[PDB]
Amino acid sequence: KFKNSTYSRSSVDVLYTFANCSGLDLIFGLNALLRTADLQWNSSNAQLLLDYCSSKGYNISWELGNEPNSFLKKADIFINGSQLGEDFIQLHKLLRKSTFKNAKLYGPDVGQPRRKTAKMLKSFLKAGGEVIDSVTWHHYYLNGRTATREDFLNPDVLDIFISSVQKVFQVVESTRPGKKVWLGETSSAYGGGAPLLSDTFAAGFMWLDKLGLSARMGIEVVMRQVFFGAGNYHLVDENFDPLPDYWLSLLFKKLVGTKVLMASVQGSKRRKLRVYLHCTNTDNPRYKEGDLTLYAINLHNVTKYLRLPYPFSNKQVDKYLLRPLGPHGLLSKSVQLNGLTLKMVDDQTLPPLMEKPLRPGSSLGLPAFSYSFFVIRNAKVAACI
Amino acid sequence: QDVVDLDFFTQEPLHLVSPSFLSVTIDANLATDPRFLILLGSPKLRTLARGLSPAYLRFGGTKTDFLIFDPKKE
Ligand SMILES: *[C@@H]1[C@H](O)[C@@H](O)[C@H](O[C@H]2O[C@H](CO)[C@@H](O)[C@H](O)[C@H]2NC(C)=O)[C@@H](C(=O)O)[C@H]1O
Ligand SMILES: *[C@@H]1O[C@H](CO[C@@H]2O[C@@H](C)[C@@H](O)[C@@H](O)[C@@H]2O)[C@@H](O)[C@H](O)[C@H]1NC(C)=O
Ligand SMILES: *[C@@H]1O[C@H](CO)[C@@H](O)[C@H](O)[C@H]1NC(C)=O
Ligand SMILES: *[C@@H]1O[C@H](CO)[C@@H](O)[C@H](O)[C@H]1NC(C)=O
Ligand SMILES: *[C@@H]1O[C@H](CO)[C@@H](O)[C@H](O)[C@H]1NC(C)=O
Ligand SMILES: [Cl-]
Repeated sequence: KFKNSTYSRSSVDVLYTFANCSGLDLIFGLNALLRTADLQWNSSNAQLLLDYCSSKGYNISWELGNEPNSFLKKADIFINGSQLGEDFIQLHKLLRKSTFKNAKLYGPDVGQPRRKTAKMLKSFLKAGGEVIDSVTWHHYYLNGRTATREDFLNPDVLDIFISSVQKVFQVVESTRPGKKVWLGETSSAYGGGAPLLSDTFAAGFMWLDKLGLSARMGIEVVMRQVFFGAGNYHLVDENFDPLPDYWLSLLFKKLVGTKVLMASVQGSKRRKLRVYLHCTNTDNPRYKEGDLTLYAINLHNVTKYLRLPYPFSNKQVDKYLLRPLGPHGLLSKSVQLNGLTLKMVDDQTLPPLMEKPLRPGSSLGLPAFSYSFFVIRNAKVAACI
Repeated sequence: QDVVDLDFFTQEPLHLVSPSFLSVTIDANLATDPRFLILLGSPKLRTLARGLSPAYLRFGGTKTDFLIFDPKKE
């Protein structure tokens, strides 16, 4: 099915310019199926690219291969984790001899940890773990061909991610204890996403829950498939218009800080009301050192009312509640923040993301099938410096 | 009455995520689109991308392992 294609210096420049002009840090995946006689990685093509990027003074990080667990299916070539580890050592040596000798190297971009994938990751980290800066793996909840609306709202589907994360950390703790663990490619559903679902307000339950659990469980970076492209899990559609998950992503970035804390709901039933707690993002000009950001998902079919614990019960709280714009409900491609539709001001201008201050001492209302952020002002949490 | 009490742990950070915690991909596949230059040159798309800075941008996908650099191609 998959055939070789070439790309140009032009294509590299297009990609680099887009990252550089957008304030993003580019990670470039190198082709791992370029193989010598005895199935060693043939680095000669990568050398041409490193030389070109070096000549243009491009600051780029590297990967080698995508989902090497499925090379036998995709290309009728089997590469074991030991050999891939050796291939990464060969790439690390090329980077060290290049103009950016301190460039970062991530891998191996394995799929989620089924038996055979866990084995490949373990043998890869034993062999090649010393030269990677982070361990990358991938996760999807569903097959986009068969995913249902009910699946997108099902806490039993959301919870499966917890076991994937625990299984990856079991492999990494056994081989390279303390190595950073990244999600290198992740979405609701694979095969380009679930039609009429992966591009809707309903996609946000999975995305916000994945971010919450990733942060809580020790994942340092989550790479969303995809910013833009062929697949309705895109954040930005074919018209360059943002979908609900773009707005959720932007709100997350504005409100949620780097220091991860913990929230939980008193009582046995913890499935359908999902809660996460971080320090507030210090870059947010409205808030101050010590403030908290709570985010919550309500998969119940009724409004829930959250009560904050002492000593936060009487604090000024800012609500940032996301609900779909009708008439298509959770299958809407439009979202409102505190009852205002989120839309570009123009092609150059994002809108303000306007808070709704709540009455101090009021319980936090979370409607059925919704998600919200809540900033606790003057929380004065010492851990948040 | 649909009221729920939260417990918070606030003693110390349990983890520290990257400032780039929420990152994004562009699929390797997109470089096989004849309009790759027009698409990534879009001012509107770049405005939305800047909105998510700081972030990593992973250029990668199934096609990562089917793409060959040709320094002579135009
Ligand atoms: C992870 C892969 O790296 C990624 O490339 C996949 O998405 C692309 O490829 C699949 C088939 O392998 C297509 O259905 C998608 O439309 C592609 N997406 C884009 C954005 O071009 C991805 C996936 O299955 O969706 C993961 O396998
Ligand atoms: C609503 O959901 C019910 C199961 O959820 C429980 O009951 C509701 C009223 C809330 O109290 C929720 O917090 C509980 O966990 C179903 O039994 C019922 O069929 C659902 N109604 C519809 C219309 O789907
Ligand atoms: C891709 O290229 C390599 C070497 O350049 C070649 O050996 C291989 O057969 C090609 N694969 C496909 C699927 O066309
Ligand atoms: C690696 O690939 C290049 C170009 O495809 C080829 O000419 C070179 O001789 C290869 N090296 C080995 C050791 O197979
Ligand atoms: C891994 O692959 C190579 C062939 O590329 C082989 O020589 C080696 O024995 C394999 N390792 C294991 C553990 O089988
Ligand atoms: Cl293996």
